[PDB]
Amino acid sequence: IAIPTNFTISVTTEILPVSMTKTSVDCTMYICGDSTECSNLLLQYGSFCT
Amino acid sequence: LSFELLHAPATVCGPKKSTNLVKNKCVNFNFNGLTGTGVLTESNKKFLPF
Repeated sequence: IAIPTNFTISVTTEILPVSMTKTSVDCTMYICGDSTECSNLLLQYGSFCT
Repeated sequence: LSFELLHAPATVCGPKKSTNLVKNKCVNFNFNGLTGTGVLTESNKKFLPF
């Protein structure tokens, strides 16, 4: 058998992500900017932005 | 006065009007063919002359 006659105390680092960046997108402003008729066309696609 | 429309880049065109409404107004704007909509604000940018 082999038995230890001494010890070492080791500190080791573990790294874990917990969060992302909370991002939001204004669907209408992304797709159509400030064009009224582009927005009207976008209404034809329903609830995709929602 | 004879007028000819060749394929070469059109050179002679009549005068064009002009108006302004600058700050804190949502305006459709046409700056020398650059068309858009938005609010115009004075800027600190430093465009090169050209």
